[PDB]
Amino acid sequence: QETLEQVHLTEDGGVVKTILRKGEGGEENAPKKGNEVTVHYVGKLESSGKVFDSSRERNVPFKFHLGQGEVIKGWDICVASMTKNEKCSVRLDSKYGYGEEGCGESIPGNSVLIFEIELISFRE
Amino acid sequence: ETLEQVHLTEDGGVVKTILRKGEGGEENAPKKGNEVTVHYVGKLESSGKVFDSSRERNVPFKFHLGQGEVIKGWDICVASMTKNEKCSVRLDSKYGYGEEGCGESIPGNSVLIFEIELISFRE
Amino acid sequence: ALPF
Repeated sequence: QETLEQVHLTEDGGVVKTILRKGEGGEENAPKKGNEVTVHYVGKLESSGKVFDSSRERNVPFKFHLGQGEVIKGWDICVASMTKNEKCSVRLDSKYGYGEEGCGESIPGNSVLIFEIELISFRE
Repeated sequence: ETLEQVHLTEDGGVVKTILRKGEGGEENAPKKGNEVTVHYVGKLESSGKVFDSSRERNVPFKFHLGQGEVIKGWDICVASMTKNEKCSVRLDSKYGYGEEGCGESIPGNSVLIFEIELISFRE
Repeated sequence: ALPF
């Protein structure tokens, strides 16, 4: 009968993070703006449940700089809220993803995206 | 940057916005029956008017968690808190004083907002 | 693309 804590990271309910695995609890374990974060992720549409993107399929971690528009909005908001080794499932509304256009065949316009994101490490 | 609010019920009648995060240990988590010490400010959502505050009184409020000593919304809210967490909880009518309300200060069907800081607790 |  266990149910998981989902936290709204925006006021419009367009970024809702369900934590599947809690990270580490220290301040040292919290990533700052401009830090290079290393993540693994799986991206699937909410409706179809179809994987459009996975760093796990690739077997290569994804690296970016937090809080700098290197990734879709929802990622910058979601990763900013994570700590080292936190695993999560973030639900992203259209405007926190690829918007009215979507992206390629795999992401239609106005798609709700669900990403499972594990914060492996970070650094300056 | 925006704040993380969490729905503690399935009807959206208890939404907690954590203004200050507490302590992250299990030793810092209060259990049912524990005497909790808190500071709070209670204002109506619509009018924004303070009807009750332990801060005005300058004295913390003590009660036992999970035993109906306080309105439903509190027992649910404080149960989800940890030491030195501050928060702003939005409570629907049925999680406070309901269709009657309570005196002049709280009308029938009031949405209440509380700022609850969990100071300490004990077993 | 722009961005991921």
